[PDB]
Amino acid sequence: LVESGGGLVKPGGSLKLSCAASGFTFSSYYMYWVRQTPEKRLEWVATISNGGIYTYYLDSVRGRFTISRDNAKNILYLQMSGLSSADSAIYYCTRDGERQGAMDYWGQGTSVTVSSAKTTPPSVYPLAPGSAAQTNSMVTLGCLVKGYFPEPVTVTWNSGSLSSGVHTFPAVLQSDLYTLSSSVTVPSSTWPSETVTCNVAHPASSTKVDKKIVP
Amino acid sequence: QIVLTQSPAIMSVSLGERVTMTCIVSSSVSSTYLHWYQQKPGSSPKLWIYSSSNLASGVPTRFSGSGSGTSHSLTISSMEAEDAAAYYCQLYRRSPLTFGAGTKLELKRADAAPTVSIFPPSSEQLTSGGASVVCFLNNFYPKDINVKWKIDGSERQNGVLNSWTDQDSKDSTYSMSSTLTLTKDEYERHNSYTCEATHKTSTSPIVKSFNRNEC
Amino acid sequence: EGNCAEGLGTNYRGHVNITRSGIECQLWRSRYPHKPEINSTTHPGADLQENFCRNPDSSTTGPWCYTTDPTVRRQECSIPVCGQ
Repeated sequence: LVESGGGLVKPGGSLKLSCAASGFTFSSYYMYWVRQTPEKRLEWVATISNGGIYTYYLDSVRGRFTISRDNAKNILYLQMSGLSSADSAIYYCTRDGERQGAMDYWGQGTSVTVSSAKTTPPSVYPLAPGSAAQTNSMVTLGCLVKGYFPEPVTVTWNSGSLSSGVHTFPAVLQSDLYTLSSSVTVPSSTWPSETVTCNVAHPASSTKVDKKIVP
Repeated sequence: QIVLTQSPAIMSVSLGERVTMTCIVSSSVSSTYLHWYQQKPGSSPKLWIYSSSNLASGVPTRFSGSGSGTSHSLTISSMEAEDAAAYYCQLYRRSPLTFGAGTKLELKRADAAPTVSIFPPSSEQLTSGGASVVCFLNNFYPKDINVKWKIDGSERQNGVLNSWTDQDSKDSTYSMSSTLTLTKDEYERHNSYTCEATHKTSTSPIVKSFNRNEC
Repeated sequence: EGNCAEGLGTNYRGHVNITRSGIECQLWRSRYPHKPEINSTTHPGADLQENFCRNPDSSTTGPWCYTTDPTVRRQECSIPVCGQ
C-alpha cells in the first residue's frame, strides 16, 4: 500500500536507508529494491523473501548491499556499502506482487548520490533583463542559481504564487557544482510595480534567501 | 536467458498511433517471465505488464505482450497522451536479472521557434568576481539545438554550457540554456557579446546582441 | 547433500528448472499461471524458492515444479539418483 522511503546524499561511504511499509501484511509478500542511475537505467538491487530466509543480489551488488525486513514493525530496510560514483541512483523500494517476480507497489523513491564536492548554499544571483529587452509588454527574467550542492534546489517565484511560467532547467555540472537556473515569464504590467522575488529553498543548507529582482 | 538487451533507446511517438518496443533477449527461456513498467518524469515506476500479455491492476487496456521466443514487444494503441513515460522491460531471471535499457516515449508537436533573450550579468554578480552571460531559450519543440556564442564576432565554443530540460508536461515543449563562465578581465577586455541560436526550423540563426551600454 | 535424491523426490533442494519436457517451472510464490494448491505458506519446512523442481507432497512420479505452461499443472524434472 504505502512505503515511506527515507534517505539522502552520502559522499564518503556506507548509507543506512529504509522504507516504512504498511497497509498490507508483510507475512505474505516478498520485498524488492530497485535503483535507477541518472542515465535512466535501472539495475535491480537485491530482494528479500517472506522472512530473512532467502535474499538475492546482482553481480556488482553481492557483498556490498544488504536487504532485511522487520515484519512486526512494518518497515523495509536496505544498507549500502562502497557507494562508488557510478552507484548514484534514485532508489525505489517495491512490493513483489502480481506473482511471477513482478513489482507491485513501488515506494516513494529516495535520491541517493555520492560526490566529494562539499555542500555549499546556492550563490543566488538575479538575472534582470537588459534595457532594450522590454518590448511588447511581455518580459522574461530569471535566477542564475549557480554553484550549489548537492541538488535538488527548489526555485519558486512569489512563494509559489507565480508558478504559471516557471522553468527549472536540470543542472549541468561545470566544475563539480550543479548550476541550475529558472525562467519566469512575469507580465510587464507587474514586474516593476510588484517586485517578483526568487525564493530559493535549498534543503541541504535549509535556506530561503529570496532575492527581489532589482530593475 | 540470464541477461537481456533492449531496443531502441529513444522514441518520439505521436497521439493515437500504434507503438511497439522490442526486447531482444537471448532465446526467452520463459515466455511468461518478462515484465514491463513505466517511469513518468519525476515519479516512482509503476507496473504495467506482468508475465507477458497480462496487465496488472489499473493498467490501460491498450497494452499487449508478445514474447514467443527471443523477442518480446509491447503494442500500446491509445488515444490519450498521459502514456509519456520511460517504459522499462524486465525479464525475471533470479540472480542475473537485468532490466531494459529504457525506451523513453517522448511526444511530437508542431515545431516552435525558441523564445530567446540574453541576460546581462547582474551588478552583484559582477561584484562577486565573475560574469555569466546566460542566453535562455524557451518554447521550442525540436530537441536539436547548437547555439553559437560570439564575443566581438569571434566564436567562443569553450566555456559554453548547454542545459536541456525533460519534455514539458503541459504544452510538450523543451527549454534550453547556454552560459559562459567568463572572467571579469576577459569580460572587461572585450565589449560585445552575441548569442546565436541555430535551429532546424529556422534556416538563418536567430541572434540577438548584448552591448555594454547600460544596466 | 541437496544435490542428490533417491526415488520420488522429497529430499531434493536443488536448482534444476528444466523439466523432462524442456519446459520451465513457475515460481513457488506465484499464483500465475497456476495457483499453488501447495505453496510456501503451509509447508515452510520444504525449500520452495523461485521455480526450482521441488516435490513437497511426496508424489510418486518424481520431483516436480508447477509447470510454466498453462496446459500442465505439474511435471517432473530430469535428475540422476543419489548413491548409484
